[PDB]
Amino acid sequence: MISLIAALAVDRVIGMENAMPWNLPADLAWFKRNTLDKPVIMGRHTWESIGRPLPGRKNIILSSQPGTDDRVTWVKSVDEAIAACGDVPEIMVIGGGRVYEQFLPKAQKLYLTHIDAEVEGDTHFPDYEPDDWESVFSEFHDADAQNSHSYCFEILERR
Ligand SMILES: NC(=O)C1=CN([C@@H]2O[C@H](COP(=O)(O)OP(=O)(O)OC[C@H]3O[C@@H](n4cnc5c(N)ncnc54)[C@H](OP(=O)(O)O)[C@@H]3O)[C@@H](O)[C@H]2O)C=CC1
Ligand SMILES: C[C@H]1CCc2nc(N)nc(N)c2C1
Ligand SMILES: [Ca+2]
Ligand SMILES: [Ca+2]
Ligand SMILES: [Ca+2]
Ligand SMILES: [Ca+2]
Ligand SMILES: [Ca+2]
Ligand SMILES: [Ca+2]
Ligand SMILES: [Ca+2]
Ligand SMILES: [Ca+2]
Ligand SMILES: [Ca+2]
Ligand SMILES: [Ca+2]
Ligand SMILES: [Ca+2]
Ligand SMILES: [Ca+2]
Ligand SMILES: [Ca+2]
Ligand SMILES: [Ca+2]
Ligand SMILES: [Ca+2]
Ligand SMILES: [Ca+2]
Ligand SMILES: [Ca+2]
Ligand SMILES: [Cl-]
Ligand SMILES: [Cl-]
Ligand SMILES: [Cl-]
Repeated sequence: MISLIAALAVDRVIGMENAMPWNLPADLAWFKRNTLDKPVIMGRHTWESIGRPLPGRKNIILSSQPGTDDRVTWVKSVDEAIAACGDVPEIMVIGGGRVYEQFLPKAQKLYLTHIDAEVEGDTHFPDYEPDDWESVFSEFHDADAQNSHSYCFEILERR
């Protein structure tokens, strides 16, 4: 079971110059809660951005080139990334944009944080077909002292 997990602002913008330009710690707790104790697959650009392997998660990095860090598992293809996970109840694909595009047809579930933020981006989440996905969880939250925007946690399962 391959899942994609991502945070989308207005117009599916997910990043700008290798950062996620919003202040929303509620998404960080949601991300941690939903990925802990599960293998995480990421692209090289996302890996370089975090700088350290995510604890309590096998970290699988996609790159066409040989790996440069033995603390993580390096892979050269989508199918080799999935194989590297072994038999686990759930695999989490955590970004970035190019990795989401390739894994989307292979995913069975999407965990989306819809952020009410106007952001200029250079990275977008893929344009998934609404008819192919069913929302099975949808929780809206207003902004507060810690979270600068209103947001919604959504779980969609492939029909
Ligand atoms: N909002 C959110 O939810 C998230 C947003 N982001 C954002 O996304 C952006 C980064 O995304 P993006 O620029 O698309 O880059 P990615 O992080 O998706 O990484 C791209 C690199 O991954 C490697 N790769 C991808 N596919 C394959 C493949 N099939 N086989 C072998 N290697 C592959 C390549 O590395 P190589 O060139 O070495 O071959 C490629 O250059 C940043 O702005 C980041 O902040 C990231 C995570 C979450
Ligand atoms: C590096 C982490 C930071 C926060 C985050 N949040 C969600 N909802 N999905 C993700 N893939 C990520 C990537
Ligand atoms: Ca746009
Ligand atoms: Ca600028
Ligand atoms: Ca950032
Ligand atoms: Ca990042
Ligand atoms: Ca950091
Ligand atoms: Ca470490
Ligand atoms: Ca980390
Ligand atoms: Ca490279
Ligand atoms: Ca597997
Ligand atoms: Ca693509
Ligand atoms: Ca909005
Ligand atoms: Ca806002
Ligand atoms: Ca782009
Ligand atoms: Ca869409
Ligand atoms: Ca439709
Ligand atoms: Ca809502
Ligand atoms: Ca369904
Ligand atoms: Cl952590
Ligand atoms: Cl807004
Ligand atoms: Cl808002």
